Amino acid sequence: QYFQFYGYLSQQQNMMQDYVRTGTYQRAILQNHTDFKDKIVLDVGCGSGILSFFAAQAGARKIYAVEASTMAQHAEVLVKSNNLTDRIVVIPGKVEEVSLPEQVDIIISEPMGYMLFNERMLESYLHAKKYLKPSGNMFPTIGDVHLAPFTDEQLYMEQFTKANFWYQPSFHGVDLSALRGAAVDEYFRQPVVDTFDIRILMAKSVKYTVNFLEAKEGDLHRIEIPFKFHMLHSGLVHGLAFWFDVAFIGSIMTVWLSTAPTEPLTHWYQVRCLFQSPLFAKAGDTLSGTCLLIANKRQSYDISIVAQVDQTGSKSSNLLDLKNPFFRYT
Amino acid sequence: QYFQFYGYLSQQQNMMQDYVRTGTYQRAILQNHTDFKDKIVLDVGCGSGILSFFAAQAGARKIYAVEASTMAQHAEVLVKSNNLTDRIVVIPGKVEEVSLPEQVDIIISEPMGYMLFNERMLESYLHAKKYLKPSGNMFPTIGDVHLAPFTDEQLYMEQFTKANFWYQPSFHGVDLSALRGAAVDEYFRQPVVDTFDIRILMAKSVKYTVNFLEAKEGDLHRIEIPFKFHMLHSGLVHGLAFWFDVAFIGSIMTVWLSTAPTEPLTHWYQVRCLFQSPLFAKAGDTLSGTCLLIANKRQSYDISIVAQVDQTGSKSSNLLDLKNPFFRYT
Amino acid sequence: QYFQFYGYLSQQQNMMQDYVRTGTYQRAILQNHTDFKDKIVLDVGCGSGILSFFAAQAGARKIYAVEASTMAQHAEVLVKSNNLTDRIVVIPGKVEEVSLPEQVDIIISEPMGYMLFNERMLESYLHAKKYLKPSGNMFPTIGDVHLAPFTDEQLYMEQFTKANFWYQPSFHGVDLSALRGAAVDEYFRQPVVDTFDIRILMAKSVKYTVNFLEAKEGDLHRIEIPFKFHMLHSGLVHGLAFWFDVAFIGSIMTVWLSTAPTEPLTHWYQVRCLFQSPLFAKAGDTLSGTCLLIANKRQSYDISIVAQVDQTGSKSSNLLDLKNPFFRY
Amino acid sequence: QYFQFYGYLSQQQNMMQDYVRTGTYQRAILQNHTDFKDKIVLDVGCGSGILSFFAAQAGARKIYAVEASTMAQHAEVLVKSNNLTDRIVVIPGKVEEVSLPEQVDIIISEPMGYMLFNERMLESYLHAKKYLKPSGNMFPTIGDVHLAPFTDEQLYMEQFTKANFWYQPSFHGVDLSALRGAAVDEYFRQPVVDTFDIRILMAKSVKYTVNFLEAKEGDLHRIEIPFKFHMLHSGLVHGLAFWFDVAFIGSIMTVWLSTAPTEPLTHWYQVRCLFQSPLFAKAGDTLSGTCLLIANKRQSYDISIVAQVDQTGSKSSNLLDLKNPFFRYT
Amino acid sequence: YFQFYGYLSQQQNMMQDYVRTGTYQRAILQNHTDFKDKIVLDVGCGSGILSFFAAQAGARKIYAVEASTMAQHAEVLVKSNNLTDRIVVIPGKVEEVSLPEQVDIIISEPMGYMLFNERMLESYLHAKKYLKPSGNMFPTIGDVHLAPFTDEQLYMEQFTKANFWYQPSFHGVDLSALRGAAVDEYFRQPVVDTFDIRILMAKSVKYTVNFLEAKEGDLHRIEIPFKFHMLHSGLVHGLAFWFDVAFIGSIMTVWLSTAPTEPLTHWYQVRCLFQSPLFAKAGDTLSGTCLLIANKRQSYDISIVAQVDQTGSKSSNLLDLKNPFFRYT
Amino acid sequence: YFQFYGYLSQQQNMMQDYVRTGTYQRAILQNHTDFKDKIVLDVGCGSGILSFFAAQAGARKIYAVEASTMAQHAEVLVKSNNLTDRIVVIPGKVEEVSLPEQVDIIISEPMGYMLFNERMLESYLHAKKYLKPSGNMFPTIGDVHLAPFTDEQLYMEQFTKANFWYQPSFHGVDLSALRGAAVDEYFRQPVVDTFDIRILMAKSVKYTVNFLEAKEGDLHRIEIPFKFHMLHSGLVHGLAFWFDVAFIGSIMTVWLSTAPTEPLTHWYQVRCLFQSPLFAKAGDTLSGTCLLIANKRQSYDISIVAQVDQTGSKSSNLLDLKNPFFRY
Ligand SMILES: Nc1ncnc2c1ncn2[C@@H]1O[C@H](C[C@H](CC[C@H](N)C(=O)NCCc2ccc(O)cc2)CNCc2ccccc2)[C@@H](O)[C@H]1O
Repeated sequence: QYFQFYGYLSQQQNMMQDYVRTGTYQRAILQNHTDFKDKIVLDVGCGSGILSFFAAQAGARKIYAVEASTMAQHAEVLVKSNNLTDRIVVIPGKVEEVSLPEQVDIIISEPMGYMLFNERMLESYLHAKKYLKPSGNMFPTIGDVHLAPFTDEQLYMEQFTKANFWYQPSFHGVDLSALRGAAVDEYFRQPVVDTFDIRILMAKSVKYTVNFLEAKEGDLHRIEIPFKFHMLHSGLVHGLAFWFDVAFIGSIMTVWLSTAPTEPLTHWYQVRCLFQSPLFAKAGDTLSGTCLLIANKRQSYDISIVAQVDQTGSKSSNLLDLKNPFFRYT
Repeated sequence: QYFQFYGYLSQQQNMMQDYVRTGTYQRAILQNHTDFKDKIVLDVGCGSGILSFFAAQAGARKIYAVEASTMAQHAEVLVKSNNLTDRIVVIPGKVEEVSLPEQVDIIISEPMGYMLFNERMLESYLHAKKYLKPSGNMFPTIGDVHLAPFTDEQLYMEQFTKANFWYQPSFHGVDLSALRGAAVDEYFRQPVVDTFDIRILMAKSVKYTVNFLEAKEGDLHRIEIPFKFHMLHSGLVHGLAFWFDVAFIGSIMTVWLSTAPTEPLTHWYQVRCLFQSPLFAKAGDTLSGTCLLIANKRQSYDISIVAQVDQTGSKSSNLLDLKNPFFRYT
Repeated sequence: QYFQFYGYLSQQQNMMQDYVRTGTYQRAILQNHTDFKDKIVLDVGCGSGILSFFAAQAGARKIYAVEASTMAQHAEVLVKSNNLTDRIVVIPGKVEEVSLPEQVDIIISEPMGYMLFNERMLESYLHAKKYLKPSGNMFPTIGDVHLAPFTDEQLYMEQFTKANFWYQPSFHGVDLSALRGAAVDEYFRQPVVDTFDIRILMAKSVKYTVNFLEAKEGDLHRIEIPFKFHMLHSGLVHGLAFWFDVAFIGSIMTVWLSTAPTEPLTHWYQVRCLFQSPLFAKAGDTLSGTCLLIANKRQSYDISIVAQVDQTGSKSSNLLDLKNPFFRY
Repeated sequence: QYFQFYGYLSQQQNMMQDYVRTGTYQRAILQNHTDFKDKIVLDVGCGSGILSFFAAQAGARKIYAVEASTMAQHAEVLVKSNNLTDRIVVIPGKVEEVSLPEQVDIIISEPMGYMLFNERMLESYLHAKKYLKPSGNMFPTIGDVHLAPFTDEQLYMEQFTKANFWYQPSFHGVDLSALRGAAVDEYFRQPVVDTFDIRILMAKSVKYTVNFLEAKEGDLHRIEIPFKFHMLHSGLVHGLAFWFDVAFIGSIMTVWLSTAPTEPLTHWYQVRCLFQSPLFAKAGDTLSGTCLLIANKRQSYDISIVAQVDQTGSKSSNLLDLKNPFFRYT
Repeated sequence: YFQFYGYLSQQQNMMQDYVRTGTYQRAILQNHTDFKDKIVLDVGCGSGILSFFAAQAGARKIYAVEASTMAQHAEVLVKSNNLTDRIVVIPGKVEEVSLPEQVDIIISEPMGYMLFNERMLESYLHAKKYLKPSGNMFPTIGDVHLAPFTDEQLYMEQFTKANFWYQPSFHGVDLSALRGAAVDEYFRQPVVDTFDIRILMAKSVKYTVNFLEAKEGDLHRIEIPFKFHMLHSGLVHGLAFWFDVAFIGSIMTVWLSTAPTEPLTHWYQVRCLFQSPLFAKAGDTLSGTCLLIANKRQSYDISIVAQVDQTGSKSSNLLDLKNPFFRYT
Repeated sequence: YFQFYGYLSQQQNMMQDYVRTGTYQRAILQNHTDFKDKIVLDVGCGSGILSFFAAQAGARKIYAVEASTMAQHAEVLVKSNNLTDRIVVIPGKVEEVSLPEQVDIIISEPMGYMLFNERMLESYLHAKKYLKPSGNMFPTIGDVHLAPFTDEQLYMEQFTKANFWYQPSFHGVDLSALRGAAVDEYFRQPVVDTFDIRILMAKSVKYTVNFLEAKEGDLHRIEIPFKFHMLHSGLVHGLAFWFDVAFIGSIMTVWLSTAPTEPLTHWYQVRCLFQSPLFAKAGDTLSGTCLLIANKRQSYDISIVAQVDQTGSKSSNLLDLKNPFFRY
């Protein structure tokens, strides 16, 4: 069901129209030509092949382009029509289940999901290091998740407006009221995907770093992100906002791709997890806690956020379902 | 304070734009020309004087046009510009307080309000019979208020949609939830003024008649309307719908002005009093009870509607303030 | 995985907002009170349980409300909070797998999908007849699929315009052109879910009836619909439009729920399947061919349409995937 | 019986949906926490109590929340349900008549009406300084009215289109013409409440400041606003536009709430006073005069505007009734 | 006028009056002996439709005359329908062209608004120079009807529109001085639309023209006296006009009526408003004259003078039939 | 021809374009030193609105020429606004009357659909025989803009609307022989209405007429070359037209635009279809010419020809601007 989605050219078209992402990848690869020139490359989850073509443009000798959806057939068509069949080898299948005839010098991929970790494609990316030669590189090389507390009364009250549909005593004779709390909980469990004005942020971001050269596939099963924010503004904290940056650390240039709200919009937007019970904070208070991601059987994570205002002892605890994201952007 | 808003020509313009009303009054008067020809007329609440002009067109000898608001000054200007100062005498003040130099053959007025009785102007109209000669007439002569049970899921649910604004636990940090019930109650206490399709009615209307020629002021202080509806459709009864007809019973013809939902729309629309607890009825059931209007000090009535489905014993008891209608029409 | 979608109250809220559908069902049930009064009822795929509450309003003795998704848990909460545990028993699971304690007098459901047959829920509905007493009834009792030829130059050309991205000869140094034909093919294979003005229909519709009391589950594995349209307007025929009507044939009255473009809009909208290549026809001409639906493993059908103008003999076909509809509304 | 309509939760809900207003008040209070922390506070015309709740969020020891309408009963319910009985005391009645057992450190209120002064609530706000310590503050602290000449052909001509309803010689046989000029005068006497594009303003605004810490209740009975505009565009001046800003001058930050047409729209919109006789001005001309506001018994003001182009001597004098605004925004 | 008639989009619009076309067909077909083997002149044939009806009734020769370039399209239609032996299209004005042969019957649709507009009836009468002794004419006679009406909404509309000019500063310009002239202009326009018969205040009066007897010159000055017996009281806002024609064949008489009690035609009905309305009591008498004088622009200058005999109130009105207001929507 | 302009109802309708009226008033009032104590000529004044604006800017004297019986209403307005000294109404066509004084500036609204319809620009230019060598014209220049568009619905309507003519037995008559001619007729109608800018497939090309420099005879034959760089792939169904004018004063230049990106005016925009649509890919070039030849009926015969340069594919049409189709 995950991979069927990706078999449609309508879907590929949509994915290729992120010009920030595509330009940044092309630059990371082309400006680090000595990391590709005459090298063996693995492209994990190539779709229609775009990153593999960039690797070929940078002079790679062979690129193994692995794709688990029927999009592999279309990649094969483009490889031939662009006269690169000697240089890009399309491999249908999951990177966990295919065979490479050869170890590689560098792995390239776009494994980032919403909040960095959605899709659990980072685990596939890390799994693929079994094909990596000693002292081989990975593009992207490291990933930083950023989180910061926000206030947004409008977003917060939206959840109740929607749930209150159920708070009526005679819907064609039926009293729906008993489901209102369940509706509220469900909406608050959905991470909210859209952008926002940076003015809603109440403290400087905290980060959590994954070095993909060092990290092990298993490490991503249980991710514990601690935080201690020093509040720069007084107000109601309605949740945490998330974005991420990744770096392509080449031998010539380090290139960054950012999905920060201070940067041009990408197809990852930003993500906000709401607290059903908001926390009041004054300037100078400290908002501490932990965000815990546990991998689930649906290409996703269960999210647990507990935060407290240290100076008052008010706590808020929040469970979210990263497999039911709410796409709010317009 | 009550008559202030009637002093404005913008408001007079709006009232004159009901062409169903204006045209029906003109027909009733002109077609009953022998009821006006060389007679003395009293116009109760003449506004800018339009009904008095109609009486004049039908050949009245003299018309005393009584007006409580500053609109009286504007009527006097129209009378003069229409070269009728000899035949229409504008008397500023309440019909209960002014003096007429003589008795009249016929009284004409537009005393009907929402649900017929709102404004308590019917009492002013009846009071004015102290000026009426024996066997004089009144136009309108009788009025029939009709009530029928309706179903309307959208209108009913709208009340909770609006009250649920208060059902939120952190409106800028404030828990508003405790006011939800009071907000619901307030909305249901407002009779709804708008129109509707006749297919929402669930039984044939019951009526209650006032003969303006025989009735006295005292009969309008406590208005008791029993009802027994034979339900023609099964479903949820959300309230009673109200409209009214008046007849101008002249010597030549009887002309009706109807505000029913089967008839062209007037500025009275129709009125619906909702039940906060709807009643389930099957076709063939009997919905019985009492609509009781008690006159109050704000030119209106305290409404009490008590209804029950006889076969099931489910009951609904409802209090409404006709002083504060919700104008819903768009 | 399929049923996970249905477990969300947001989705249920969206579904409940089809007031044409809900009001018609309530009417069908309440006006046919003798088909429910003191009867045993099966509600197939009850969601939050609304149809079951209607059967209870009509006086049913006992209603078994079967729901495959976790929405069953919410249905249960509503039955308890509405003081109806006496009369409605919620059974979590598919209707094909659960056990009921007794046979029933009437089955009620909303098994219709896009183009009537999508979801293959009609099969689950027919399957539920193993619980039905002899001379028991079903609500809906019959369903008619309707098809008619349409002209819509905007819709047809969109299929190519949407593929324009693929013409790029240098998308960051990559020629995408070789995939443009495939993008176009893919788009043409999507049935189009939206509504339209009836002025685009070039002939009175042809129908196909499924009688839910007579039909067997297996009859819906291969559905063959022939047509011969008599054209009432001249023009280009870009494809076939589909909608459906169901009838609740009660002892007291027959109530119809229609999704025709002449009736108020429902959450099923209407569906249009394009021909690869449009066909010209003049008023008075006839258009004939067949529509074949074959059930697949993804809760849907492969649709084959072949049609021709009888006079000129212009031929067009298409093979569409009802599992990948385009929601154009 | 001015306060009747404020006792309705439906009215309170409408008022509470001005999010610019609510957010700006909360920010002003929370960022100036030291002006509230452990202090005594008076809230004048608290309605449902929202500002009192913000003052409690900022750490106030005791808040006296005064409210003249039956909304006072609903505030008391919110105080109980938000667990603040020990800190917020609701006092039903007019601030001019109630007893307070204690002097206060700060007064908070939303006394502003259309054109700043409508409602005459500013007088009540100033009246309440009898409770304010000499060291105390008021939120808001100052208010600035801004006025500027505008051109708007469509607005100007609409008044005549409306009045021309009366310019007809046989409305069911009646010549209505003699009322046309009175209708025109009536429409021009109504200040227009709605918004507009700033491109209609023909000169930079002039302002008139009221310092709520300095002013006396009595200074608001007669308000004389002199103006002199240096015209920046040639054209016809159809009247004066008005808006207002208030500043909350805290010991920590000064926060502004603006109702300017360059700013996000509030429930005060902007107000335009039309000239029945427009004034022609060239760029570089000076348009001078006075706007005089005289308080009246209807909780409003009689407005007099006298304007001249200094270079040509072309004059315009206009009288308006702020008690009868026309709400044009749709 | 003839430029306008040259367009096929205009022809299409003209041909879509089904009441008119059907009635002309029944008149011609049902009087088949009036046509069977006869010589026909068709005055102003357009694309030729009436000539085709005459052929269908078995006429031997039909001379179809048309002044616009639509005559070229009529020629095409005749050839394509293989009727060149029996229908001869002659391009030009019937006044000026040549016919080889005298004819048994003339057919035409010479009726305009209020019957007389276009003055095409003078071309129809002029054509009789080609008519044999004992020849016929379809239509044979025409009746115009007039009746007083009351319509507050229509009346007041004229002032609402004219009151645009009643303002003292339209971008600095006082427009007021033109309000009276605008009012007069609107009241000079006959109003083309339909209405409910309940607005009529007296039984109609009629004026008849016998096309067999009448000469071209009889229509330069048309004087229509009237005396109405007012059946209802109210304000008389003007006169409503309509017409009937009869086709008097030897087998049957067929009527085409444009009355407000009859199915709508493309002529609708016409109302001439009175700027000063007249108050009438039931039983009063409204008398006066409607006078039509021919003008250079294919039309008439209209004068209506009316008074209520019992009160002496008079209303005098001038109208321009060359600038009708098409109000029908 | 001018008869329909004689009616106040038609003048009311024209006065309701507030974008037009406001822009002209701004042009004039902001350039007050161009009018102050000057002599002005107003070509086709109608009820006289622009002449009043020149008066507001302080003009000494304004000659307002009007060819229809609207001239009588203008003189009424002039007199009622107490301006009979300053504004002189001259009934007649400006080409058929003499004026008593040279002028410092000519004001007019000579633009028609596609800028040129009505041929009133020739009248505007003709009036330059009274303009002093140093004088100005308001508007001073006019740019007609064209761009290729895609609109399959508009294309198909030309055929659909002719379906009436297919019928082989309309009351026993076969109409089929006329359907072709019916289609050709609809095709020759330029289409007046508005549309979404998203239908445009390339950036516009312009053709400028400078009113200070042009001669009347220059407008008898107008050739407009174009080369479009296509920004989108797909079918080109025709060319869209609109126009801008500039009032180039000594103080400010004010533009009045009828573009589909601007608020709608009573000129709307105009579209002319090709008989057959052309396919082009993004990056292709679409080149051709629009040729306008003035005709006897105050209009133009329009010839449009286009080709895709990379493929040699061609279409064209010949349109009649005297018979536009008002679609809006
Ligand atoms: N002297 C007084 N003493 C006590 N109690 C008073 C006094 N004067 C006014 N009270 C009360 O005070 C309240 C009005 C407060 C202020 C209303 C404010 N001036 C406003 O929005 N004016 C524009 C809307 C409008 C109003 C009237 C009108 O004719 C036209 C337009 C509400 N503040 C607190 C607040 C803040 C945010 C959200 C909601 C509320 C009412 O409840 C009055 O009963």
